[PDB]
Amino acid sequence: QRVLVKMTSRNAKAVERVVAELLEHARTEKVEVRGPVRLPTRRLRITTRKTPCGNGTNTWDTFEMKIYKRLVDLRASTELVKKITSFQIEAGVDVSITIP
Amino acid sequence: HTLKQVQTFGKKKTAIAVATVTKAPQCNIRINGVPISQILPETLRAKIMEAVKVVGARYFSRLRVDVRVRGSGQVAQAYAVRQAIAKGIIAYYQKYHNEIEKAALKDKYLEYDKFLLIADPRRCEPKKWGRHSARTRFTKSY
Amino acid sequence: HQWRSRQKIGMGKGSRHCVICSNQKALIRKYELNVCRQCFRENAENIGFVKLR
Amino acid sequence: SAKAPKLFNKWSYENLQTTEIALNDYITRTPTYVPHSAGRWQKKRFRKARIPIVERLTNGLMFKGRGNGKKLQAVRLVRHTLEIIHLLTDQNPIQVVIDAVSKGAPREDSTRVRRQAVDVSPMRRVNEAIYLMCKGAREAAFRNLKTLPECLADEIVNASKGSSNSYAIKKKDEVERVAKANR
Amino acid sequence: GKIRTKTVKRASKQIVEKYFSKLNKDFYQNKRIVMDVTIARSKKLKNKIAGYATHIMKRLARGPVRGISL
Amino acid sequence: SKIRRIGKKKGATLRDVHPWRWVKICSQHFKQEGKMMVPNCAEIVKTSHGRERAPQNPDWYYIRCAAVLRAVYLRPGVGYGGLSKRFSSKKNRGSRPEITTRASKGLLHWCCKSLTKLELLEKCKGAGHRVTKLGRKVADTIAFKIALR
Amino acid sequence: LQNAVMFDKETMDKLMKEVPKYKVITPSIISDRLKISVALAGKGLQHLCRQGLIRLVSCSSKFRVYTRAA
Amino acid sequence: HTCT
Amino acid sequence: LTLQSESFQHIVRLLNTNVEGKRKVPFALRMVKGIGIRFAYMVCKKAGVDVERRAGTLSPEELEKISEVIADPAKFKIPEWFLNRQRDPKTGKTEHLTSSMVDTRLREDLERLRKIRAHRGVRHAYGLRVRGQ
RNA sequence: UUUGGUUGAUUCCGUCAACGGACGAGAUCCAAGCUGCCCAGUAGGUGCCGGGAUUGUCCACACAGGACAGCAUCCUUCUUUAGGCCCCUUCUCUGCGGGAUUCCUUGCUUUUCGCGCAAGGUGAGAUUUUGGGCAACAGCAGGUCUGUGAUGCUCCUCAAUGUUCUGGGCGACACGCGCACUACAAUGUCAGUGAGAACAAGAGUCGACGCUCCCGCUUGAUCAAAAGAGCGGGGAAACCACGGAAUCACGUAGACCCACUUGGGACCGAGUAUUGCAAUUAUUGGUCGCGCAACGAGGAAUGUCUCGUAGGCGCAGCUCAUCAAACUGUGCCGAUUACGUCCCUG
Ligand SMILES: [K+]
Ligand SMILES: [K+]
Ligand SMILES: [K+]
Ligand SMILES: [K+]
Ligand SMILES: [K+]
Ligand SMILES: [Mg+2]
Ligand SMILES: [Mg+2]
Ligand SMILES: [Mg+2]
Ligand SMILES: [Mg+2]
Ligand code: NA
Ligand code: NA
Ligand code: NA
Ligand code: NA
Ligand code: NA
Repeated sequence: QRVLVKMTSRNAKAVERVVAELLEHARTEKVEVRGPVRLPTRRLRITTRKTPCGNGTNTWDTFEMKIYKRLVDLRASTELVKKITSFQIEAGVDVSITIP
Repeated sequence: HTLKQVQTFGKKKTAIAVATVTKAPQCNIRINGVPISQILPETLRAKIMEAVKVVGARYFSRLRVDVRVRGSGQVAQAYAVRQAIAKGIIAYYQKYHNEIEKAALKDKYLEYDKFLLIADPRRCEPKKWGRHSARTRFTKSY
Repeated sequence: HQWRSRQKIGMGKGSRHCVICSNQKALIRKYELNVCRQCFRENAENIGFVKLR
Repeated sequence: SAKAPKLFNKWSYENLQTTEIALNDYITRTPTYVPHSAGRWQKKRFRKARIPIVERLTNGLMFKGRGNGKKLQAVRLVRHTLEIIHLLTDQNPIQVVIDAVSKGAPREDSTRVRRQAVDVSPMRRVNEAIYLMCKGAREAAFRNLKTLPECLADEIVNASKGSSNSYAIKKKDEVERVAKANR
Repeated sequence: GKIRTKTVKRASKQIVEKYFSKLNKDFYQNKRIVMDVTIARSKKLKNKIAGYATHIMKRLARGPVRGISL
Repeated sequence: SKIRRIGKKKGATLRDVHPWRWVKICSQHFKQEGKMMVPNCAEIVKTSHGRERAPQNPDWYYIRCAAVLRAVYLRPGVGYGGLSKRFSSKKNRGSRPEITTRASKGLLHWCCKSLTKLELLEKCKGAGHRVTKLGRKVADTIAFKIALR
Repeated sequence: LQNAVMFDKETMDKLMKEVPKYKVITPSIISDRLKISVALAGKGLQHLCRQGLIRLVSCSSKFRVYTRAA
Repeated sequence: HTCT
Repeated sequence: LTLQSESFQHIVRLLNTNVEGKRKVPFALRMVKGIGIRFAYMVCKKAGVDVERRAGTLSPEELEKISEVIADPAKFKIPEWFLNRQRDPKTGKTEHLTSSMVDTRLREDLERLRKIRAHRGVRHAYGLRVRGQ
């Protein structure tokens, strides 16, 4: 659990792209990498009446929003790890680096 | 000196039962810690007991059965246990034994009940707006 | 002293306002949104909410 | 080894028969241990005839708004009914239940078509038989000291004997008599 | 009902016309061939297309078909 | 002979025996011994405010403490919040939908105090209570007692 | 309904005189033959079974069924 | 409130 | 299973209220106004009377022991929160009111509110509901 | 763009003064039920090695005590909120994929053919697979000027229909109507013991150097509930959490026994604590009384529903400083009847 990098976004394709090419950036140094972990996907739901004036049949409207989370474990020296993590980041994807 | 072990599973509604069958000096069946023949609902005891009573106790001679159930109420958990037990002996007999011995118990199992080896695919239906349940609608007044 | 008084206290329904139109009727407070339902439906796509089912 | 299943570990399914040749194909007698099955018996048109006879009696017991879905309670009520039947008759309880279903439904009905008499199919005969037994017992045990497990046993026994002191038999005669004069 | 629509029917005739060889009376072999030479997005359509193609081949093995024109 | 033992299977453990029978025997042992202290609050209070009437069993306090011993035995490190969950019911609210209520945590504090005074239970640091060596011995000795009986 | 609440001599003797001859014994039935409460009937039947004049057939928390010993 |  | 003693009596007279000869003792005392269930259980417990006696053998000494317990509940370690009138807005006393004295206090409260001419008093006078309904 | 068969289908086949085309249906999209790769110090298991507890030649077998497993086998079982190590990925997590196609038999099908139906088989699943979401062209003087810094004409505009403050009202009862909740009891009410779900949610982007939100463990306690207080955790697959929900079960040798009764809880009296700047027209929660309020299954009339469905039972979210008999979702027990027709309404 030496180095924890967590990525999360709103686009499954973008999240997968970042993880896959982060691994090749890791695979070019010979770090010890624990495989990516897919955390459970979370959906935020909001239900709202469609009408703006309260008339007619009571018809509703359900909106959703999905969030994908991935986890990667790296065991390497700090000045090295910053070099791996210096890659370009796709728009909409955030990356958090933590050490426990 | 040697270890014989198999792991199977069964599901009824959302309960998942995981059964481990191993060779032991004497047969024992424990469900969530408390042994069989001590489950309070006698009706549910009979349903679990029938997994061995159909093929006879001679095939469960020196086997140890350990089952753990999680989720989905009371009756649905009993049905998942009996399916994980039935799949367990069949899986155990598949190896460590000839092929003729297997498929001699399967026919007895599938003759009595299909669900003893095949999971029931039924699940709860989602609720829709404008309805009190999946099907029933709001009352009309005129 | 007496010009606002109650409004300066800042409590209850009459102290929230909509983030977009400053209205105080039928606000959505989930996830700290503070958008009225009429304005939410118009901006839901840009917020990131899509209708799948 | 394996032995033949016995209902409630006390009653045997062997040496069972139906004296009415019409209903022989619609009353099931496969051996089972308990009246709990939990199978999809309503997917096809005629698949409901394969439910064991004792289970069908169990299903009819849990009817009113209270009792909708209390299968385990119904099994307990059915279980206590059998020994009262066995004590009263000194004969296999399942045999008595088989006889009562055989003789508990009218074989000729009248329908609005001015009403004209028609016939009744085997399946409707079995279904209406069990329905009238549970309905007769349920209304007898309401606001009464008699309790239900020993209200249902008496009416099943009376129906098997064919006595008119039963809800099932009394209604069967009235339907048949009306259908005759209505044609 | 299980009627096959015009989109399914027309594509099946085209496949049989161009690739009558390599086709046989087995659904599973035909499905693999259809998946190779089709670019349809839906998997459901490709299953139906291979189903109707096998039906045509079975009729062809017995007699001529108006629309096939080999 | 229902007490004849099968090959092997020597002794018994609490998890094996019938649950109600063990509680009834354990409650009598507490009563017949007499070292357990019963507070003067054990004649007026109800088990929980969700209940409607006071307990009808004269030995209800002795029964409850035995059950509390069993729960701590099964789940070490449980606290008053957990024990209230184990003893719950549905409250009749009049012309309103019923609601579930938890047991009062005041009584469970008294029950744990009586057991601790009887050196049958000790509290883990920074957590709930667990059972001591004497408490484990007491429960198992009674369980084997029932099996032989 | 004027069911008695406490056992009285005439009913007291009738409990061991006539009841043990009955083929089926139930608290609901006994409360009818002797005009006593259902709660009283259950206690009297338990009294007879301990004596040994009747035998319990089916036992449960809510329902009990007894028959003659021989 | 009152209804009657 | 004890035989009826032939001294079994119906409508046992107690606290100017006829109390049924049948019924268990806690549910027979419930018919005396002001007692109610959950109080008759405490009354029987503090008077040394079994709750499974069914008023069949209620000897005059036991009735007198019961009647003196309810007369002064606090003398037998009944808690103050377990009582009818906790602080008596007029007198300033803690007591339990039973057996045709609760109604007298009820009409005393109604007239007290009327003289005050409070909102609760006038609504009581007109016959309307005094709560929020 | 009709007629003849068929289909939920203007879905197909055939015929044809029409031929070629566009929408809608179908497909596509989401969620379930079966499986493949990749996965772990936030999900889980398997051996051993420690440590802790109980342990029988017979004999005894509940106060009345019964029916249902283990015994040719290598050695009795449980726990580790006194725990060290070794092996793993069936169960959980999910981003792309496979898998169902009337596929295979039998019988029916306009004189053949064609389009297809019914029963069975393979199967996790066998007929739009099951639920949703989307949904054309024409309209209605349907609703909304009480959503907006959407808006035209037209009203008020400084002792105002602008704006703010104080106090009331929106809730007032002889009554009538729609929709819910609770019951009218024994298939029950009350009191104990047992096993046991999923969807979810939780704090600053103005105010006190620290916090605000959601919870756990103790103490309060030499004596009710309701609460003050200490000690901590969680930014949420790590905390609450081994998520001890309610129906449910119990050979509990429990209490009641057919009565407006321990059924039902309306109405009313008295004492307390909390939220709030403020509780009277009772905010709310808890305690003891009142139960002599109807109500014993409901006339004419009338609503919804075809498989994990109806009905029954609870939980979360939302509204929310405090209040859910409402709505939006979630799981738990779990049936009877039909597989039809055009009689009524369309
Ligand atoms: K409505
Ligand atoms: K039109
Ligand atoms: K209003
Ligand atoms: K509302
Ligand atoms: K019609
Ligand atoms: Mg035209
Ligand atoms: Mg208009
Ligand atoms: Mg009540
Ligand atoms: Mg009453
Ligand atoms: Na009854
Ligand atoms: Na109730
Ligand atoms: Na309810
Ligand atoms: Na049709
Ligand atoms: Na305007």
